[PDB]
Amino acid sequence: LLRDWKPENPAFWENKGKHIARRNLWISVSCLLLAFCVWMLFSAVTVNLNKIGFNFTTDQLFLLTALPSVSGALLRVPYSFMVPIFGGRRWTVFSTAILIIPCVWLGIAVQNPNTPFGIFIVIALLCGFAGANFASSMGNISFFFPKAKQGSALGINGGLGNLGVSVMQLVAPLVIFVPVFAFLGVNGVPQADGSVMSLANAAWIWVPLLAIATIAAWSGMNDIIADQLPVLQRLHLWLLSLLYLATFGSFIGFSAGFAMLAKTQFPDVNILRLAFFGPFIGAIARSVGGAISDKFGGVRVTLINFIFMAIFSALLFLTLPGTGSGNFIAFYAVFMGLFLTAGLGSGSTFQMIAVIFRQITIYRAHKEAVTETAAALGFISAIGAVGGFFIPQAFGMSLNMTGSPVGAMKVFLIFYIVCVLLTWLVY
Repeated sequence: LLRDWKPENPAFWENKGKHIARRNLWISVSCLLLAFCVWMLFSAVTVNLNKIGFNFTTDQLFLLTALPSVSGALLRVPYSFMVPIFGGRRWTVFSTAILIIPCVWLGIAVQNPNTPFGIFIVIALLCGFAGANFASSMGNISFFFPKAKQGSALGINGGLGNLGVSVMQLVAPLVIFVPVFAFLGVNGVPQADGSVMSLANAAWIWVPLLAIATIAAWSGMNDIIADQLPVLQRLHLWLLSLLYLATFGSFIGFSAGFAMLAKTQFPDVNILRLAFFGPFIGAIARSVGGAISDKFGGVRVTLINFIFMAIFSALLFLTLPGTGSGNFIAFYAVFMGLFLTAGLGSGSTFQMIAVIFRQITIYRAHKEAVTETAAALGFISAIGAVGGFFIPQAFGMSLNMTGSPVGAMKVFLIFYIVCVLLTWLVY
């Protein structure tokens, strides 16, 4: 417990503040990165699941990758309010050890080729629990940095927690072709050209790394509905929460979907070998986009951006085999552009919402607008994660009813266009 914590005063900070804050920042970043690794796990397990003994339909796999985001987008609003109670250490220790549950469990189901779809539901859920660790890891570290250094630190904290998608989607398809836990009896299943596939690996790998990050959480970290429900009801928390759906939502959605979509249209290719550039270029462009959202205009960048997500989305139609050039590289490039503008906008829309909530709602109110803005950020991120349920669920429900991704893709055009015209009109 840190009694007497006043970090604003340059003296206290420079002498014995910034070192506490920095340590807490690095522990916080490792736990967030792993939480994202676990959160988006299914995105690279499902592409392999039917290769291992299972017989799951396409709509089922897409439902699996889209399912976690339903549990994460709903638990962020409680997780944020959970930190000023147990402390951002005991609630990092706890909120990080309970991921061992779905990791060790998912390592178990994947071995049994007779296990029911119903079990992978509750594992998709419990896996989705580690997407609420963003809200709590973002609430917790703010106290550690001066009211005028919370820009850089939050940027590093969230901005690296993101990277965990990109990391997991690269560690996981690389480790399965190595019998690391064969001494424990982990099933491996042979495939063309010597490929032996132990697919519990991609799930049991994180049990050690999550342990270490739990102990360091217990060792190195320090414990230091009222106005929120007000801030919510204003009818401009909604047309804004929508734009962060089309940006951040479509970094999550495409993160869960892209591996699998690129499996159905192009079975002859090996996507796990290169599905990760997406989420990586995504995080980088995101935190790059945050920096130019206030250095070249807020609304401007979001606009010119959505124009590019709409043009990319329409461009997607000309690559799918059958309804256009059945070429993979073009499909890929267009998806990279999709991730790029998704992250770029994902930032451009956040600093925008900021300078429209500590601005338009700072005139009615100089330290009380900070509250409303904050609450609006919590909401918008939480209702920003339920876009990672939608996109792969629409690829699912399009491949199910029609066999094609076209039925969902058109909805994506319509969405990006309406979004463009709504950035146009109001803001």
